[PDB]
Amino acid sequence: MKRTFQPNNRKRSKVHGFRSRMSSKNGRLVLARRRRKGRKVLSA
Amino acid sequence: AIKKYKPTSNGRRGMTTSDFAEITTDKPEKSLLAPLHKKGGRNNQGKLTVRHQGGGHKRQYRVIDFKRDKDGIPGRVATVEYDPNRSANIALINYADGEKRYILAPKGIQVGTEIMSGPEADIKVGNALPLINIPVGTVVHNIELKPGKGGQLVRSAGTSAQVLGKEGKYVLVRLNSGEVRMILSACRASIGQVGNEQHELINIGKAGRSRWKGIRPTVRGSVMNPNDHPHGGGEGRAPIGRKSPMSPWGKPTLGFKTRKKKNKSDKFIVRR
Amino acid sequence: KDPRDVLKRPVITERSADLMTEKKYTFEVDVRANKTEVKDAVESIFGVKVDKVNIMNYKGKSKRVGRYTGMTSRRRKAIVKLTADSKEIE
RNA sequence: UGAGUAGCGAAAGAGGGGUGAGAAUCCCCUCCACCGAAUGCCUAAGGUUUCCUGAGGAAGGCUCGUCCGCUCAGGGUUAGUCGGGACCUAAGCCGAGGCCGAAAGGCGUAGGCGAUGGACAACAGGUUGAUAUUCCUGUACCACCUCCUCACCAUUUGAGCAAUGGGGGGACGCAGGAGGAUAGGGUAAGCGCGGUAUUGGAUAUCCGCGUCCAAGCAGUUAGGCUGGGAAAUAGGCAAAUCCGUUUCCCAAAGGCUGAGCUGUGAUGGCGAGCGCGAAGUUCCUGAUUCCACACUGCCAAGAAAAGCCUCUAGCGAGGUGAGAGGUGCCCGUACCGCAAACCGACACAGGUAGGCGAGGAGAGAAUCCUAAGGUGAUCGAGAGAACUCUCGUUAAGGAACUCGGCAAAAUGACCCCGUAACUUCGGGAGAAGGGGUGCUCUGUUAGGGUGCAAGCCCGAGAGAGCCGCAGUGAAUAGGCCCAGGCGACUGUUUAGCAAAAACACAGGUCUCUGCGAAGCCGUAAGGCGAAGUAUAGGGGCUGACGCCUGCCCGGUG
RNA sequence: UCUACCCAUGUCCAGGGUGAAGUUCAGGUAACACUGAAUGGAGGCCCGAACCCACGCACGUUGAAAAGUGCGGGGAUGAGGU
Repeated sequence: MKRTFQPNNRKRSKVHGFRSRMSSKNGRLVLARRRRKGRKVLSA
Repeated sequence: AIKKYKPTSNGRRGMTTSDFAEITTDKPEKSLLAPLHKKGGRNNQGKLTVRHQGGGHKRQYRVIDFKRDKDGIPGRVATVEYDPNRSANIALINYADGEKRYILAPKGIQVGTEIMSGPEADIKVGNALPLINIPVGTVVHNIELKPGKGGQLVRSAGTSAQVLGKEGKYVLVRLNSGEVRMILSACRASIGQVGNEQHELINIGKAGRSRWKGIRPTVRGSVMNPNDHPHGGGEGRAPIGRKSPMSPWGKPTLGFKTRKKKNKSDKFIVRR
Repeated sequence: KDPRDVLKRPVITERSADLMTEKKYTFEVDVRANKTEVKDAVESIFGVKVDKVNIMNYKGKSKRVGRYTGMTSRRRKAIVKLTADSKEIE
């Protein structure tokens, strides 16, 4: 009955962390549009 | 050289294995192992490009000299070892100068015999000569196309090639399956028959043994779905109503020749 | 850097009052300050000899007032065990 | 609106005291009950103060609540040795140069990142409300430094030092079985302490409780692992005393490693019990742990590297060794972690990686009841209807019901006896199916283990008796047979309607491919195939095994 | 981060049966076969816990639960589970 979300800080910051998003070009567009939107938590 | 297990379980009903009387020892020599991790049929980008593969018992590569470079030093062999890479069993031979090297063990080789490698070597089983010095009509193995590359052509267990004749820069040798070929005279082959002849007489009984070997199971195309294979679909068990049977990627797979008809190599094959 | 800034304020608890009896003292120090420059700072400015220094840091407690949900300051607390027959502190 | 209805989320409490404005729900006490290879004790992932103390009860609490995992105010996490860093590397990832590509970019060398792995020095007592190999106590250990100390060497026929270079090592699978040791267990003996009761009896082979101590240091050892020496040197990019290899001679020595055990550590601590503190031994049993992947066998043939040792190249005038004195950073450290703090929208009958995991009987972590220990689980009391659900019995009949013996009932343990057709000779087969099982005495049975014994443990059997309707007296541990399809079989699959005759399978057969194989991914560099070479790969079909596999090349390919 | 498959690296599987191949011994033969005892421990072996799966039935179906529980079941040293 293992549910759909097991928490893991390491995998979370590895696959959605700020360095991980900045490493790619497309991730940079994600950062830019989120910052234009003005989100408080801007990256995971 | 083959023993049959008496059927105790139901898995071992038809179940023969090769005993290792030819094999003389168990521990491999330390300095010549090489690390080797199974790729599992995955490309450099990770996609699966070869089906039915991956997931065997872990193995360690043993670097073996196909080149036969070192010339004139009298080499002795004191072992015969089983290599879990290719069907043939391979033998470590140690040189007079003090360096040890690994060689495919040929048929009828034994411990303690001598091995020569020069272009002046007498032709006895296990020796190495360039093809210009090989006399005609001699069974030979471990042949290569480009000189200095190292033997490529006849390496599997119990496999052989006999020299049909020299005529100049090129030598005619008949490979396995008989399709004779016309090759350089400066390449170095190794004399004899490869020394695990009975290897086809293995009878895998268990599917688990092939799983140990590292063979993923193979599904028929007729039991596929329509999209993922040209054969799949159709209720019941249907015969392949697609004229000639074709591969999973649309190429017909029953007897049409598949080699580049404009290649460079074809002017040497055509002796036949 | 300047030793007169590396330890911010002492802390006065029942635990602290217990430890001054047996000559260990409690201090809140700078976040970047580690085990050793607090030690060199304290004998440089106190004329005292200190044997062992223990360090531990507290993260801020979550604390609520009104409707805002702010975070108090991250703190680093230092324990200094003076040697025998060393001088006392105010 | 339903409607004051359904529900109030698996469970044994009850009684007396106390608080309070209010008490089934809070606290104290006495009994009872539940779990106990867990509902106990540690500790991951994760959560982030939920932890402790003192106040409060609007909301959260499926009721109440004086209460708390809620609110408020304070307080709490100490490390040279534990876990991770300044140590190494796998898978994978990034990637100067480069190689490809309309652009973004893709691939990738050197190199680097990357533990789930390898290496790597503290432990047993005490302590508070919260931390404890972190604080206190005593004994240690590891690395590095020198204002110092003693001993020795040579300061170029040089003492000493040693490499990002070679070489050894680290360095490895699976299964089984002795053996050796220790956890752990029994209280058997002995010892100590306390007691001898009121219900008939018991100063008596009577009752309850306790009957221990590391790491380090010095020896020793079950053992396992190892031949040793000399000479020479087409090799290990450079060197050789190192390693490798041949020749000559001795064969047990010697070396490596080693669970544990002896003393010491301990004139100390712990210790039943009223701050103090007795005895603190022997015997038996004894591993799922260690020696140790040690041996043996097996084949599917079982990581890298740095720590570490060695060799020269090289450095070299001051070092080596022992003391004495010093230095030793960062991050984590609370609490929960089979749960009301994690994941399931909830204080949810679910899931949640590892270590320990007792006794009685028992082969056992099964089963039932208990120990250490924890809990009574958050709505109640009170009638004992219909009906629903979970259970227990039912006379007589026994599958008539029913699509179908679905369900339910019955067998079940151990030891003897016996056991068919077929069979691929393995099987079938626990076939079927019988019989015995309790207690007492003969008996501290033959006999065996343990020890010199004394004693302790195990117990094949028989022979006399005694009871019950019933003796594996409860709990828990095959129903069976005869045929026939289908599929050889173990296996896998439609998470969340279908586990099957479906798929896989070993075997068979056809076909392609001579190695910059073919085939596949990608435009392409790159790959996989494969560090492989027709006894090997790829594809199609059929599916153990036995006997076979006929005719037609007109059409399509 | 579910799940399918794969890559590297760890870990788990209480207990009881069965008894292969070899090995030794006794005969056997000129020798070879062969025959009988002991030994030995192999199995995608058997029975059965933890663990995993999900075959049957009942309940549940504005559920304790957006797929479970209870009573039974299958695998349980391997093509194993994690």
